[PDB]
Amino acid sequence: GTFTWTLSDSEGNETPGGYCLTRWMLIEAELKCFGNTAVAKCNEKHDEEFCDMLRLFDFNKQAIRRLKAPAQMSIQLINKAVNALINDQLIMKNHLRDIMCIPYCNYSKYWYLNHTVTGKTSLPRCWLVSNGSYLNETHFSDDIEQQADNMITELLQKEYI
Amino acid sequence: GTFTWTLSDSEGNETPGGYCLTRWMLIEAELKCFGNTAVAKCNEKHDEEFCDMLRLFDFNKQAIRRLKAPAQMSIQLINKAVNALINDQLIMKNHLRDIMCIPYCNYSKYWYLNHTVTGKTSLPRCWLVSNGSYLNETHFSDDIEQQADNMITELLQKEYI
Amino acid sequence: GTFTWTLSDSEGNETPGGYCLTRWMLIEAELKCFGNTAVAKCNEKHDEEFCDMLRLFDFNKQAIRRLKAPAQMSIQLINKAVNALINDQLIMKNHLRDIMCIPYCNYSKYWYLNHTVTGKTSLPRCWLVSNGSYLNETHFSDDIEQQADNMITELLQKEYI
Amino acid sequence: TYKGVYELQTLELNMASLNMTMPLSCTKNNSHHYIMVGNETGLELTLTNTSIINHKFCNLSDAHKRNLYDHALMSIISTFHLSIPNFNQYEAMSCDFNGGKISVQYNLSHTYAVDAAKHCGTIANGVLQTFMRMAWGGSYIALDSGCGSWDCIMTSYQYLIIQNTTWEDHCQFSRPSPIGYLGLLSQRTRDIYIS
Amino acid sequence: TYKGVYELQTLELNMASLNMTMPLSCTKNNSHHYIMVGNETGLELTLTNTSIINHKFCNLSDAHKRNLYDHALMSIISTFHLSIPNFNQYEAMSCDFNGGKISVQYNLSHTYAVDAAKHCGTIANGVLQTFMRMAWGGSYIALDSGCGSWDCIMTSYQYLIIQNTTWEDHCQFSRPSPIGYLGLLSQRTRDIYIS
Amino acid sequence: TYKGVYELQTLELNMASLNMTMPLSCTKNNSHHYIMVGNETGLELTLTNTSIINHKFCNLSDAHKRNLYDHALMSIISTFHLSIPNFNQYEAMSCDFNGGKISVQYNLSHTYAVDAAKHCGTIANGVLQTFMRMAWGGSYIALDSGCGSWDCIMTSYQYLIIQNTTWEDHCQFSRPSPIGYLGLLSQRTRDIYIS
Ligand SMILES: *[C@@H]1O[C@H](CO)[C@@H](O[C@@H]2O[C@H](CO)[C@@H](O[C@@H]3O[C@H](CO[C@H]4O[C@H](CO)[C@@H](O)[C@H](O)[C@@H]4O)[C@@H](O)[C@H](O[C@H]4O[C@H](CO)[C@@H](O)[C@H](O)[C@@H]4O)[C@@H]3O)[C@H](O)[C@H]2NC(C)=O)[C@H](O)[C@H]1NC(C)=O
Ligand SMILES: *[C@@H]1O[C@H](CO)[C@@H](O[C@@H]2O[C@H](CO)[C@@H](O[C@@H]3O[C@H](CO[C@H]4O[C@H](CO)[C@@H](O)[C@H](O)[C@@H]4O)[C@@H](O)[C@H](O[C@H]4O[C@H](CO)[C@@H](O)[C@H](O)[C@@H]4O)[C@@H]3O)[C@H](O)[C@H]2NC(C)=O)[C@H](O)[C@H]1NC(C)=O
Ligand SMILES: *[C@@H]1O[C@H](CO)[C@@H](O[C@@H]2O[C@H](CO)[C@@H](O[C@@H]3O[C@H](CO[C@H]4O[C@H](CO)[C@@H](O)[C@H](O)[C@@H]4O)[C@@H](O)[C@H](O[C@H]4O[C@H](CO)[C@@H](O)[C@H](O)[C@@H]4O)[C@@H]3O)[C@H](O)[C@H]2NC(C)=O)[C@H](O)[C@H]1NC(C)=O
Ligand SMILES: *[C@@H]1O[C@H](CO)[C@@H](O[C@@H]2O[C@H](CO)[C@@H](O[C@@H]3O[C@H](CO)[C@@H](O)[C@H](O)[C@@H]3O)[C@H](O)[C@H]2NC(C)=O)[C@H](O)[C@H]1NC(C)=O
Ligand SMILES: *[C@@H]1O[C@H](CO)[C@@H](O[C@@H]2O[C@H](CO)[C@@H](O[C@@H]3O[C@H](CO)[C@@H](O)[C@H](O)[C@@H]3O)[C@H](O)[C@H]2NC(C)=O)[C@H](O)[C@H]1NC(C)=O
Ligand SMILES: *[C@@H]1O[C@H](CO)[C@@H](O[C@@H]2O[C@H](CO)[C@@H](O[C@@H]3O[C@H](CO)[C@@H](O)[C@H](O)[C@@H]3O)[C@H](O)[C@H]2NC(C)=O)[C@H](O)[C@H]1NC(C)=O
Ligand SMILES: *[C@@H]1O[C@H](CO)[C@@H](O[C@@H]2O[C@H](CO)[C@@H](O)[C@H](O)[C@H]2NC(C)=O)[C@H](O)[C@H]1NC(C)=O
Ligand SMILES: *[C@@H]1O[C@H](CO)[C@@H](O[C@@H]2O[C@H](CO)[C@@H](O)[C@H](O)[C@H]2NC(C)=O)[C@H](O)[C@H]1NC(C)=O
Ligand SMILES: *[C@@H]1O[C@H](CO)[C@@H](O[C@@H]2O[C@H](CO)[C@@H](O)[C@H](O)[C@H]2NC(C)=O)[C@H](O)[C@H]1NC(C)=O
Ligand SMILES: *[C@@H]1O[C@H](CO)[C@@H](O[C@@H]2O[C@H](CO)[C@@H](O)[C@H](O)[C@H]2NC(C)=O)[C@H](O)[C@H]1NC(C)=O
Ligand SMILES: *[C@@H]1O[C@H](CO)[C@@H](O[C@@H]2O[C@H](CO)[C@@H](O)[C@H](O)[C@H]2NC(C)=O)[C@H](O)[C@H]1NC(C)=O
Ligand SMILES: *[C@@H]1O[C@H](CO)[C@@H](O[C@@H]2O[C@H](CO)[C@@H](O)[C@H](O)[C@H]2NC(C)=O)[C@H](O)[C@H]1NC(C)=O
Ligand SMILES: *[C@@H]1O[C@H](CO)[C@@H](O[C@@H]2O[C@H](CO)[C@@H](O)[C@H](O)[C@H]2NC(C)=O)[C@H](O)[C@H]1NC(C)=O
Ligand SMILES: *[C@@H]1O[C@H](CO)[C@@H](O[C@@H]2O[C@H](CO)[C@@H](O)[C@H](O)[C@H]2NC(C)=O)[C@H](O)[C@H]1NC(C)=O
Ligand SMILES: *[C@@H]1O[C@H](CO)[C@@H](O[C@@H]2O[C@H](CO)[C@@H](O)[C@H](O)[C@H]2NC(C)=O)[C@H](O)[C@H]1NC(C)=O
Ligand SMILES: *[C@@H]1O[C@H](CO)[C@@H](O)[C@H](O)[C@H]1NC(C)=O
Ligand SMILES: *[C@@H]1O[C@H](CO)[C@@H](O)[C@H](O)[C@H]1NC(C)=O
Ligand SMILES: *[C@@H]1O[C@H](CO)[C@@H](O)[C@H](O)[C@H]1NC(C)=O
Ligand SMILES: *[C@@H]1O[C@H](CO)[C@@H](O)[C@H](O)[C@H]1NC(C)=O
Ligand SMILES: *[C@@H]1O[C@H](CO)[C@@H](O)[C@H](O)[C@H]1NC(C)=O
Ligand SMILES: *[C@@H]1O[C@H](CO)[C@@H](O)[C@H](O)[C@H]1NC(C)=O
Repeated sequence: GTFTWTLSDSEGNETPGGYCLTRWMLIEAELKCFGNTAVAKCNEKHDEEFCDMLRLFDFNKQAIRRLKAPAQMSIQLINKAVNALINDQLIMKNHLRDIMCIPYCNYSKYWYLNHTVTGKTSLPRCWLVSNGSYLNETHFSDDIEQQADNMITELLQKEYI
Repeated sequence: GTFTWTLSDSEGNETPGGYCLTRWMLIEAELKCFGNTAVAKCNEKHDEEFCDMLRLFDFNKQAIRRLKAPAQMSIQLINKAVNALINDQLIMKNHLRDIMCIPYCNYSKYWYLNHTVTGKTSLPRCWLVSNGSYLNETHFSDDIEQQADNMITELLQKEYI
Repeated sequence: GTFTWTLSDSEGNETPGGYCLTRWMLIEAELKCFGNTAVAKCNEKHDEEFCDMLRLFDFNKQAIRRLKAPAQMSIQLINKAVNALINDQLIMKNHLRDIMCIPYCNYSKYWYLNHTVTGKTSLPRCWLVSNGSYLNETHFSDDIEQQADNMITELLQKEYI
Repeated sequence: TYKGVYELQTLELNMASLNMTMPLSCTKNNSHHYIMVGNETGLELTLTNTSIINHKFCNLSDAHKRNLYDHALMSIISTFHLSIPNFNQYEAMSCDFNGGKISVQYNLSHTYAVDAAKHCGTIANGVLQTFMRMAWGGSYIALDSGCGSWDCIMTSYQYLIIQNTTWEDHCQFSRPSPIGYLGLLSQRTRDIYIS
Repeated sequence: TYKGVYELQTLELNMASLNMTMPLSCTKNNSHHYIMVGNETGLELTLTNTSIINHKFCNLSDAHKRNLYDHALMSIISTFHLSIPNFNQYEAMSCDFNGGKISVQYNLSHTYAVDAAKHCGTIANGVLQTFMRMAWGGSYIALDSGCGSWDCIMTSYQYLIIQNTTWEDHCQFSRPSPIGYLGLLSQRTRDIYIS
Repeated sequence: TYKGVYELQTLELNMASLNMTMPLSCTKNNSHHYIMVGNETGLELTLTNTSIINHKFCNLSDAHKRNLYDHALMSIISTFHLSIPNFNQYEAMSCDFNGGKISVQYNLSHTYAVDAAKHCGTIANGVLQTFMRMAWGGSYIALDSGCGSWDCIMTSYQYLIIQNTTWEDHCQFSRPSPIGYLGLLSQRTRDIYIS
């Protein structure tokens, strides 16, 4: 229903509208909406690069509105917020993968599966890069298929088992 | 059954008695007991202010008994323990909410739901404050109702589905 | 299926072979294999000493192969990796237990349950020590039995409920 | 009740029971704030217009060698000092550790029109932001900025004075709580402008 | 589609919308790299063969007292400086903060055959590894070590120069991103050889 | 078996296989403790009644510039040194880095009746508590306080000596393990009394 990753109480996320990404969050699409069932996973997750970007965007939204005309960012507000908002361990894991020539998240593209009959979508996962380029679908096909199965299980276990 | 958040092995928490808060933990009630099913959630949680207070109380209990007559606390024992015992990220999130005029946890009151027919209760959640006062039930009613639904699901999915 | 705790993408862990510990990971057995269902718990866990050792071994594997002839370890590669790879809070919890005379994990032996008819096993948990010796099965019997029940539930809830 | 059968109930914790392991922050009013350190003793933190130390000297390193102070009280004070954003000395602190007593004074009063105009620095920013973290639930002497919209604050006060005191009931405006100290203790990453 | 009914879809975030709260790293080419700091302003970071500061002096503490600089720009620069592995001065940095301008230069050029042979130190290791963390997604001037097999790198460049600039579109080789700064900011544990 | 069908089984890890990536702590007896650093080399840490360095000098900064030492061995030693609670020099450490050898000695022997009475400080507290973290599973030379009831300890020994050695089987009292080093490395928050 509600989220734990927002700073704002209730206003940060309403239950009935799901959770939407606006035109200033996305680059090409004007609007993308995810069900709260998937977005809510960031309430618990200690992983998923997407969830840190999601928290940074919530922070930016509140920081701007609260500090009318933030003018020049103070830096100290964000430094404290960083310790509160992001998974530092996760940035370091991607840093380790960058070094040692291992595909890693560079926090740009994310991918998700979208059902073609119903509107159900998965939480986005980071699209990895290696040697300056994005990895092909065939390299991370194991995760794409696992994600599809996870979605199928959730669709099947509806109301009761 | 057993807990992962205690330092003590088995003695820290027994299965059959559930988990109780004594008169020195609570201010007005002499005794409040929670089922292990709810308390055990702190075994996994990376959130919930209540779980940090719960860990600090377990630490205090053991620290006192182990160091007979702790006399003047050494400070260095607790400083190491803090890194082991609490969610620093969570304190910083509440710090961020305090600043920027957002309702935040000041670690005093917690609220929970208690079934009126059976003895089932939820894990307590922090009652938030804003502008020196506690928030009304109508401001956090979304979470109160979500908690009620979560409890209903658990009561219904008993033994088998 | 796949793991989140490895650094390597797909190669770090395949789905169909389960996850195996080789003769250079184990001291006495040449080979021990765990189902991915149990090993995958380290994908999520914020606890379990076993999962940190598991991550350190994956790191060592990749670090050696990537840095051909690592010669003398640089130290700085591992220092960054440590922040990315291990649960520091967990080491500190075991440190606290060591001090104050409480049974604690010294990261050597781990125990798990193994079904005698089927091949199912649990994720290993640290065997604790106190006063220079390992604890008896009778001191941690509560956890052994709880683990058995957890395995039973998983065996029973197969395909559908 | 909620959904027919759930009664909303309140739990409130008595954190005074944690006094043998953790220091506990408290508030009495707009100026006085407290830290319980032991079973009988603690620190008093005040905001005033009157200097009590007229020294421009601290000689903290000599005080340390003299070693006539309670290490626990000293540890908490040095925690505070080294947690100050944009940490440096900037003169700022004068002290008196003659005998076994503790008296530490910060020159918040440094502020004059040029530095007042800058706001986000010049000693007072760092000292006041540390004070506010020690004092969770304390009096938000940010005044017009009391709810914290903005993170650079100024107060009317001239000095922050920390002294060794006797624990007596104070805690008139807040619940004893270990959070203030724990906050300062865990927040150890990077928070400087100059170094 | 996957499993009949799942279409794989792509989401990409526009991190420029985060510019009012977080500094954003960017890359233009093999040498120029950028940090957006404000709505209109930021820092330019370059790798060159030409020294622009011929001073062997910085006098950073006097610059700080002079206080004619934007605290946000200065804060980011000092973040960079104090995040350097094996942090020390080693001379290394010269600067110019006359008036309200910022010009900071690191002597990567220090490297000569004996220190080049050591590789894992002697100023350039620490400066270059900090540069690479600020520059996620930037140009991997590790050259033959461009994918990072090894963690000790050397570049052809002689100086790292950081200056106050105007934000204009640059970001030709990378997406604006707060990760670089956040990485340096959160990575505050231990990373020294000498102290 | 448990619940009819579960056999309890034991797994034990061979952490020596981690020697190419992480330093591994070991113990031989009540005095000698070890760190494997490379494939062939490591550090020997001993507790003794005999001083081997009669110098009151270290000149560590000159040793660093001299640069004839293995950076990995030096890095581990400086990790130890800077992890000491209540870190300061207090004289305390003397050293010898002539040529490429390493010999570092801490004056635990400082302790005399007044400082012995204080217990929780005066060099030995900080050095001994760092030693015990490097040495997980080592000999708990806390003596009567061997299980760690109390966190201020004293030993009979006068000096802690760290030297560059050859890796040979030692590890008679413990399993090689990266935990000691990792513990010290990750525990980087605040742990001082004086600063
Ligand atoms: C999280 O935020 C909450 C906000 O509510 C803090 O909780 C307490 O909130 C109350 C206000 O609702 C605070 O004030 C209390 O007022 C009571 C009644 O006040 C009348 O009588 C006094 C007489 O002295 C007049 O001055 C006043 O103007 C009113 O006419 C007092 O009875 C309370 O206790 C006082 O008396 C007892 C002795 O009987 C003393 O021991 C106390 O120290 C005190 O003098 C009190 O003043 C109250 O202070 C807030 N704190 C506490 C502990 O109750 C939470 O504390 C906050 N969380 C944290 C961690 O700070
Ligand atoms: C994670 O990793 C990915 C890797 O793909 C980075 O994403 C971008 O990747 C593309 C390459 O696929 C980068 O390059 C872009 O090329 C486009 C086409 O280039 C042709 O035309 C130019 C003309 O200037 C020639 O120089 C070039 O040789 C080709 O012939 C350009 O159109 C792109 O934008 C340029 O023009 C616009 C104006 O229309 C300017 O505003 C831009 O600044 C730029 O000059 C671009 O050059 C691309 O740079 C990568 N970044 C971005 C933002 O798109 C991800 O960025 C990376 N993640 C992170 C966090 O860095
Ligand atoms: C977590 O805690 C456990 C506690 O059990 C540590 O595990 C090991 O525990 C055993 C004790 O059960 C330690 O001692 C071993 O004793 C064996 C038998 O000892 C007899 O013979 C020796 C002859 O040298 C006599 O001195 C002794 O008094 C007895 O009469 C020895 O065989 C063991 O190995 C020795 O010989 C081999 C060569 O065959 C050498 O390579 C060894 O270095 C050593 O000299 C041993 O001494 C044992 O040391 C503990 N460690 C290990 C590695 O086995 C766990 O280590 C601890 N976890 C961590 C991380 O430390
Ligand atoms: C500071 O913390 C200590 C530890 O939590 C508090 O001491 C405790 O005080 C309670 C009584 O309030 C003791 O409980 C018991 O009470 C019964 C009678 O009611 C008595 O028979 C028992 O012998 C016992 O005293 C508790 O044992 C005691 N704990 C210890 C180990 O001292 C102290 O009250 C707190 N300080 C403040 C100001 O609250
Ligand atoms: C730096 O960040 C700020 C905040 O995210 C960006 O400012 C924002 O700009 C958008 C327009 O691009 C504003 O959205 C609205 O647009 C409609 C018309 O399309 C207009 O009617 C609204 O009044 C509003 O302008 C948004 O409000 C605005 N946010 C604020 C508070 O300024 C800015 O564009 C980013 N900088 C760069 C270079 O991207
Ligand atoms: C320090 O760590 C390294 C890496 O884990 C250990 O080196 C490894 O040694 C094993 C043999 O014990 C090598 O396994 C293989 O053995 C078969 C024959 O049994 C042989 O045909 C293979 O060529 C290979 O040698 C393993 O490859 C090797 N790893 C590397 C990359 O060196 C080393 O033993 C550890 N040191 C200590 C003291 O334990
Ligand atoms: C608020 O704090 C001030 C001190 O800054 C209190 O005034 C003095 O407090 C000291 C210490 O308890 C007493 O010895 C003095 O006698 C008090 N001054 C006077 C004129 O009585 C003040 O009373 C406190 N006030 C509240 C809650 O109103
Ligand atoms: C810090 O040290 C100075 C040293 O000058 C102290 O000032 C006094 O100096 C005169 C000589 O000019 C001596 O005769 C006094 O005995 C010194 N006073 C003391 C207390 O030593 C200054 O007072 C010292 N400050 C602190 C806080 O100890
Ligand atoms: C003495 O206390 C007063 C408050 O009672 C302090 O407040 C300042 O008063 C001056 C003169 O009216 C104003 O111009 C300032 O703007 C007030 N400060 C603030 C933050 O509003 C005063 O600073 C204290 N000390 C001295 C030396 O006057
Ligand atoms: C790569 O960066 C260099 C600078 O290091 C660019 O060369 C100069 O850039 C400055 C600043 O924009 C201009 O004022 C100069 O006029 C440029 N030099 C020349 C000869 O034109 C260089 O153009 C950049 N290149 C790319 C993407 O090819
Ligand atoms: C740092 O301070 C030195 C002080 O010597 C500056 O060098 C100049 O010294 C001569 C005297 O030999 C003075 O007449 C000049 O006025 C000094 N120059 C300046 C700018 O103060 C050196 O330039 C200073 N460096 C920086 C970066 O400020
Ligand atoms: C000037 O730029 C060149 C690159 O165009 C730098 O590169 C070095 O060039 C020398 C002479 O050919 C080689 O021996 C080095 O091996 C090159 N360095 C690297 C990392 O490959 C040169 O360093 C720059 N500065 C100076 C003073 O020459
Ligand atoms: C315990 O450690 C001590 C050293 O502090 C051992 O005694 C000496 O060890 C060195 C180094 O291996 C040898 O060169 C000396 O010859 C040993 N001394 C003597 C008299 O033989 C001691 O043997 C170790 N003991 C155990 C496990 O009992
Ligand atoms: C640290 O530096 C001192 C400098 O005095 C060294 O002491 C010796 O001093 C005499 C002159 O009084 C010189 O002739 C010797 O050559 C110096 N010895 C050395 C090794 O330089 C002291 O020994 C040095 N200590 C260390 C650990 O390097
Ligand atoms: C030399 O070794 C002995 C142990 O064999 C050290 O132990 C101390 O011995 C004295 C004299 O009997 C006792 O008063 C102390 O209480 C012992 N220390 C402890 C912690 O129990 C002795 O310190 C060592 N060094 C010297 C210079 O004597
Ligand atoms: C994947 O491979 C196909 C066939 O070569 C190619 O057309 C497509 O662009 C590739 N996609 C990626 C992301 O590499
Ligand atoms: C909620 O509002 C009612 C009606 O005004 C009031 O009686 C009650 O005290 C309020 N409770 C809180 C916590 O604000
Ligand atoms: C447990 O107790 C039995 C009976 O005394 C003994 O044989 C066995 O070795 C003990 N095991 C452990 C781990 O203490
Ligand atoms: C501070 O400690 C000294 C110890 O010599 C004592 O004399 C003094 O009265 C104490 N201060 C207060 C305010 O109690
Ligand atoms: C840096 O700031 C100063 C402020 O005095 C300004 O004059 C200068 O032009 C700025 N530098 C650049 C490259 O814009
Ligand atoms: C320490 O290194 C030096 C290198 O010059 C070597 O001569 C010495 O023998 C080594 N020390 C030991 C105990 O092996």
